[PDB]
Amino acid sequence: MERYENLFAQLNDRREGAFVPFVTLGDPGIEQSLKIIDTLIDAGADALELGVPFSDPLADGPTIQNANLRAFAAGVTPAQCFEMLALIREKHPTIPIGLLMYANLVFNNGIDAFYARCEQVGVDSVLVADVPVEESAPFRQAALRHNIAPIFICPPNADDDLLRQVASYGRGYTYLLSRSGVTGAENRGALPLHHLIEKLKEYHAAPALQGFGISSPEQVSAAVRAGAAGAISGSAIVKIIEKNLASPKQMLAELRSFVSAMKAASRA
Amino acid sequence: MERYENLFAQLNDRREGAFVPFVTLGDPGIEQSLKIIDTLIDAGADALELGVPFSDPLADGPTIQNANLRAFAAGVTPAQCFEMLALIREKHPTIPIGLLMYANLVFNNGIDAFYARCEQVGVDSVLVADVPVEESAPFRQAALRHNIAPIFICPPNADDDLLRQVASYGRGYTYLLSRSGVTGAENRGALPLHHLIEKLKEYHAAPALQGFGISSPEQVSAAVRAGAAGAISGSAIVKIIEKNLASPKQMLAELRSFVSAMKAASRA
Amino acid sequence: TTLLNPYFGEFGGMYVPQILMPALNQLEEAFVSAQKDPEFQAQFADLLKNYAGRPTALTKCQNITAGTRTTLYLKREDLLHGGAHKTNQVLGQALLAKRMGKSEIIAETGAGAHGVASALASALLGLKCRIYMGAKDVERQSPNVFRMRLMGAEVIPVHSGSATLKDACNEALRDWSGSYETAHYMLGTAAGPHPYPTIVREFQRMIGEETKAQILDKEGRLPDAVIACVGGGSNAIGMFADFINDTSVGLIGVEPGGHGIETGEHGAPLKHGRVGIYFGMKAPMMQTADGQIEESYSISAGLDFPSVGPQHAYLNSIGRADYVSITDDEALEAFKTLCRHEGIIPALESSHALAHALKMMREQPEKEQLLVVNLSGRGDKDIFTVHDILKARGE
Amino acid sequence: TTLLNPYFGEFGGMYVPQILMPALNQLEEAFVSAQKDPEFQAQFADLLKNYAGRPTALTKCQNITAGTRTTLYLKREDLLHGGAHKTNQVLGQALLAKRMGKSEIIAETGAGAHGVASALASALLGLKCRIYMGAKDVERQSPNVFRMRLMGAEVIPVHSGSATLKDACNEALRDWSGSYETAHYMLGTAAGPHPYPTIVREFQRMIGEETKAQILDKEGRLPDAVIACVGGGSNAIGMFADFINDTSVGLIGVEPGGHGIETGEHGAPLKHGRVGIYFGMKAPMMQTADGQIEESYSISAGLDFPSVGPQHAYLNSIGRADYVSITDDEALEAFKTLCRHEGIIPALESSHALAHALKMMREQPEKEQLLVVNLSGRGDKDIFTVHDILKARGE
Ligand SMILES: Cc1ncc(COP(=O)(O)O)c(C/N=C(\CNc2ccccc2O)C(=O)O)c1O
Ligand SMILES: Cc1ncc(COP(=O)(O)O)c(C/N=C(\CNc2ccccc2O)C(=O)O)c1O
Ligand SMILES: O=P(O)(O)OCCNS(=O)(=O)c1ccc(OC(F)(F)F)cc1
Ligand SMILES: O=P(O)(O)OCCNS(=O)(=O)c1ccc(OC(F)(F)F)cc1
Ligand SMILES: [Cl-]
Ligand SMILES: [Cl-]
Ligand SMILES: [Cl-]
Ligand SMILES: [Cl-]
Ligand SMILES: [Cl-]
Ligand SMILES: [Cl-]
Ligand SMILES: [Cl-]
Ligand SMILES: [Cl-]
Ligand SMILES: [Cl-]
Ligand SMILES: [Cl-]
Ligand SMILES: [Cl-]
Ligand SMILES: [Cl-]
Ligand SMILES: [Cl-]
Ligand SMILES: [Cl-]
Ligand SMILES: [Cl-]
Ligand SMILES: [Cl-]
Ligand SMILES: [Cl-]
Ligand SMILES: [Cl-]
Ligand SMILES: [Cl-]
Ligand SMILES: [Cl-]
Ligand SMILES: [Cl-]
Ligand SMILES: [Cl-]
Ligand SMILES: [Cl-]
Ligand SMILES: [Cl-]
Ligand SMILES: [Cl-]
Ligand SMILES: [Cl-]
Ligand SMILES: [Cl-]
Ligand SMILES: [Cl-]
Ligand SMILES: [Cl-]
Ligand SMILES: [Cl-]
Ligand SMILES: [Cl-]
Ligand SMILES: [Cl-]
Ligand SMILES: [Cs+]
Ligand SMILES: [Cs+]
Ligand SMILES: [Cs+]
Ligand SMILES: [Cs+]
Ligand SMILES: [Cs+]
Ligand SMILES: [Cs+]
Repeated sequence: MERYENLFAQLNDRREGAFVPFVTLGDPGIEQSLKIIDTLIDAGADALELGVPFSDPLADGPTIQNANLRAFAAGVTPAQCFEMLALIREKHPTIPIGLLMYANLVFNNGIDAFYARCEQVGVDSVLVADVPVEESAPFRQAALRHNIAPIFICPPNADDDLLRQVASYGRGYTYLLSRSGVTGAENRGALPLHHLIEKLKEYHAAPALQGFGISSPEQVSAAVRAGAAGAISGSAIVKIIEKNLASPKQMLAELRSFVSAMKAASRA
Repeated sequence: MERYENLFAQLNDRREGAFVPFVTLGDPGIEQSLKIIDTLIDAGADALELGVPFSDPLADGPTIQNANLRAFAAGVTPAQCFEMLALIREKHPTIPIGLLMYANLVFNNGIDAFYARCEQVGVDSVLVADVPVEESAPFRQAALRHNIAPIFICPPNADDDLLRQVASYGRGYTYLLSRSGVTGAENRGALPLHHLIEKLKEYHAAPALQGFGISSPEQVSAAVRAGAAGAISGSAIVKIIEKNLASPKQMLAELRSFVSAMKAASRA
Repeated sequence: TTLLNPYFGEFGGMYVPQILMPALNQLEEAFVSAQKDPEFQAQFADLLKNYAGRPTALTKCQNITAGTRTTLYLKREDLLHGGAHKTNQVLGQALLAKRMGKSEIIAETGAGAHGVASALASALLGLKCRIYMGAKDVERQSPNVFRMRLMGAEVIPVHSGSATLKDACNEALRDWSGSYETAHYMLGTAAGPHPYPTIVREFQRMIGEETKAQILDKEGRLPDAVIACVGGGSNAIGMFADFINDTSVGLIGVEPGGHGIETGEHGAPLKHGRVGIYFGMKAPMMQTADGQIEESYSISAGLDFPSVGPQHAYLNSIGRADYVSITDDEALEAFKTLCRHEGIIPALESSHALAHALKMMREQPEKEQLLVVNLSGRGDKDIFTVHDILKARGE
Repeated sequence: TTLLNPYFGEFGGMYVPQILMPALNQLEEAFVSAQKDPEFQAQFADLLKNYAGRPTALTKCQNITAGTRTTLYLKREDLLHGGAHKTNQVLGQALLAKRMGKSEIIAETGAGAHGVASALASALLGLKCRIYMGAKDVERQSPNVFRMRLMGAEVIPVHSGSATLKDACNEALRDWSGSYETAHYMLGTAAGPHPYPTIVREFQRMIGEETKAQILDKEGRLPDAVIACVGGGSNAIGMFADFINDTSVGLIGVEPGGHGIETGEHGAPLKHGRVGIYFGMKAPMMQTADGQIEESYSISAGLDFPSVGPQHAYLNSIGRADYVSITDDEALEAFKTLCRHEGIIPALESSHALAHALKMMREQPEKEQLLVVNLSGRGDKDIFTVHDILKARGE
């Protein structure tokens, strides 16, 4: 499919950026996770980034570490995550769905088989957090064979070679890292990224989404103003889950208002 | 004086051996110590061996270690011991009095001065437990200058050279060690000493008293039968003190009966 | 693009977030440069000899092989300053950190030996050192926590996961990913992403070099086998490296069998795991059917790690090196045996290697064999653990 | 009659009960015989090199002398197997015990270092070892009690007197006086009756010999001074011996000043006691006016002894060696300083020597001086004591 391509074309026409929430699949349970995801979409999410619970998520800070743990406490497995993805795609035919994976979960039962399963359930992209460009060949090849966009990271410390590679190899979107470090709302990115955004555009890279540390509407606007095609927010969203575990109703209300506000910031 | 010489001549005429108790001066206090010593004499002691409390009595086992400690708890000093010796000699003009000393107490204020003080108070012999023959020269010289008998040890492991030296250098009596080890009634000497006794006699040594581990009348008789001139008993006596600390009356009664019995064993 | 081959056959590579690739490339370049730099080599040599105490003794142990045709030597890394082989490569990596202008050191530790080595090298060479240590390991190897703090290192308990070595590794990597401009990650074993397995081997290879020279001097020939415990792989590859091309010499690595392989409570991924990707490398892993990384187990904190360095996986695959396991109980017996009969108190890690050597001897007592065990550390850190175990046994 | 001179000037001799003289004579004869016996020497050399790890490093410590004209080297006896210099002479005396047909060893210990050395040598060489240790020292040096028991030695707490080293010495001597036919008394310092001060020096003298060779190699000249702590005298005389005839070389021994000399709570008899007779020797003693032996005090169990070996008293009397004191607090600072700035954790005993060297430097920072400190042991045994002290200080 072309879900990202269609989204960004539509967004460009409305002169707006994308707001893309992250959550962990099955946090804090399967049923509540599914409801959470419906709420994110109803509140205006342009795409989803969805994490599969992994034992050792080394690119994630405590908030998302704890999301993983909650999912595991509910007994969530990769197989159940694929069941969920099928249910999400069944309700929402057009929304781009990207997975956040760690390598071992993709490699575990065969790389090709993993991407084949993604295609079957209607996933649009896969980002493998601990696979740099240098190791990406079998992952990106398998992705493309199964019509999945391989998501590459453009870090703030990217040289020209890396920009060219990420521009060539990637599809769907380019992930523009706010900062060094791990996921978390407590650390906001301090570097201006305008130079990287322009270079990506020159090399015809997939449109850029900025992620890491995005927790406020202002940062969403700033990414778009800086020339990025939108922004991803994970820890900020997951914090609302964590805060409201005991009140599922107030959880959804707070997620709705937050996503609404974040999305509105992408409109200018 | 000639207190030992007179004693052994008298004993030889009555065909008997000497019984010589040991106690620590000032155990468990000065007054009680003085009474204890009078009781030992009244009960038939032929001579006394008297210990001056020393901080580190390395030839003594626990029983006599504890005697030293009790004396120290009563604040007994070498100076007070000399006062006691004067009081004992004042009551008992003929009994031979031997001191059991450790070297540091003799060396402390000058060797010559120590022996001079012994002479002044009427002591007859000094045995310095941690001074072997090899180191004895200044001690034995000072003793003889002040009419004090230097007491030498004849151990079970004595060779011929040592017998000759002990025979030549010593006066008063020769100390015949029962066994290796330290003082104590719990370990009885296992070696027959008849060969050493005969050699001492051949070399004209001072008469031999056997000591260490002598706790029963039978051992007193056996020493005399073996050719020794008598026996010394320390720990056995001190045990009676220790057992009866809370009853000074029963202490003296028990010391009297024990000494009586031990002395009677020396009569044949 | 790299200067050196990141793989040993299928195993190894650089499976880290993209953010960390410049750091790995910088480290590789600095290593290649340093290896050609006589001044670096001389400084490194100076520290090894005059500070750390190299060369270490090779001790012939007579009592424990009596009545057999085994001759057993122990390579005495337990006498190195710090009390374990960990010191060797820490000195080299600290010099690389300085070469790269880093002022801070991050290290993981399990046994606390690597933590102590990192702290002492940082104190000597003017680096600010922070150590991640699993809370379980904090308790069972506490002597080491004291040592690290006295030398001015920050020690950070890790309560996540199993609260052991794996979890400390995770935290160290997370930290480095946000501090690499100022902090060098002083990885404590021959594992993780390239170039660490290569660097750690090259900075540990003096173990085997010295062993070879010592054995030749004493015996006029090479050993039949050299034997080392395998936690992540550093002491073993340090012993093995100089013998790899001597095809007659057995290379035997000993993984922890924990409560027994069949219980699943062990640390033996090389022989009982399967290849996966974690901690920056493609390597054998203890993992679930689903591809989640398992928790390992060993009585010995230093071997309690659910993966293994890639050069070991490679040497196994081609049949050049053989890998076995030793249980908690077997290691405890070897510990007791060395204390009582050779007067050497070994680390519980090293006790696994010793246990296998003793088994080689006992199983075939009339087999003539000349063996070397890498005695990778001293067991001071373990005396309290071992006491509590023997007490509960009524020994 | 003896083969060798039992005295150093007025000090020394053989002030033991007559019962023990044959044992001392036998020991002296065996020593004189062994010193002429190439096979004994070769066995001893073998153990020192291949078992104990000699020669030990001589480390130049750069950080702690920065900004001064002091160059300071540490002789690294802390790297010897067992963790202290005590191991050297224990190996020699264990070989003498075997030469004399003894099957049992008696030893005293305070710091537990001599106890551990005695236990390890006994395990290796097939002797049944019993150790006397003051109950106070059992607690403050507990790591060592664990070590001794694991190696099969019997450890006997002594509750008498101060329940420290003196009291352990007393018990060991009492024991030997009743067991000398089967047991060798492995006295742990250069003190006690002849021939122990002589034997212990000769079996420790490799410290100074190596130091001299190492300093010449590195500096092309002898040190201005060598500095060692003095408990009973062994590590210091081991360092001093080979330099005695080099009259330009300062010999500085450091006694424990405890809470301060003026408090009377110290272990500095050589400079603040007076000559007496105890523990088999005529030597300076802490003693009362009346001639009772005092109790000593030091934060360091290994220096907590109220007398000193006679060769030190002699070398002092003639002005060849100088003796000073260092308080608990000064030693603690030196301990902290070495941990933090050189990454070496020294024994609290050795910390007294270091403290004096640091004072020599700090008091006269523009004085050019080349100094060696005998780093007699590692401080693993002290880490708990030091923790509790620094905790109570709110550090
Ligand atoms: C004496 C001794 N002997 C052997 C070993 C085994 O480690 P090896 O020689 O590297 O296989 C250790 C490992 N000790 C660890 C674990 N170190 C560690 C292990 C695995 C991953 C990261 C680590 O820091 C430590 O942190 O000190 C040891 O201390
Ligand atoms: C590291 C270290 N460094 C220096 C010293 C000081 O002892 P020195 O080098 O002999 O002066 C010690 C002393 N330690 C004692 C005391 N040993 C001891 C002391 C006095 C009498 C009998 C003894 O057994 C022990 O028993 O181990 C030590 O451990
Ligand atoms: O808002 P935050 O700070 O929680 O960040 C949310 C990020 N979630 S995600 O799936 O985009 C994401 C993207 C990349 C990650 O690692 C990598 F860069 F190494 F690839 C990890 C998570
Ligand atoms: O009956 P026991 O076993 O208590 O022995 C009593 C001994 N008391 S003593 O004064 O004769 C005495 C005699 C000699 C001693 O030591 C020495 F032999 F080394 F000189 C110690 C005490
Ligand atoms: Cl984690
Ligand atoms: Cl759990
Ligand atoms: Cl960060
Ligand atoms: Cl005593
Ligand atoms: Cl008291
Ligand atoms: Cl006895
Ligand atoms: Cl290879
Ligand atoms: Cl490949
Ligand atoms: Cl470089
Ligand atoms: Cl090189
Ligand atoms: Cl501290
Ligand atoms: Cl943490
Ligand atoms: Cl070599
Ligand atoms: Cl060669
Ligand atoms: Cl040979
Ligand atoms: Cl072979
Ligand atoms: Cl082979
Ligand atoms: Cl396999
Ligand atoms: Cl096996
Ligand atoms: Cl002399
Ligand atoms: Cl003289
Ligand atoms: Cl001989
Ligand atoms: Cl010689
Ligand atoms: Cl035990
Ligand atoms: Cl006792
Ligand atoms: Cl040398
Ligand atoms: Cl020479
Ligand atoms: Cl020079
Ligand atoms: Cl000088
Ligand atoms: Cl001079
Ligand atoms: Cl003086
Ligand atoms: Cl002083
Ligand atoms: Cs593209
Ligand atoms: Cs006579
Ligand atoms: Cs053998
Ligand atoms: Cs392992
Ligand atoms: Cs200097
Ligand atoms: Cs002292």
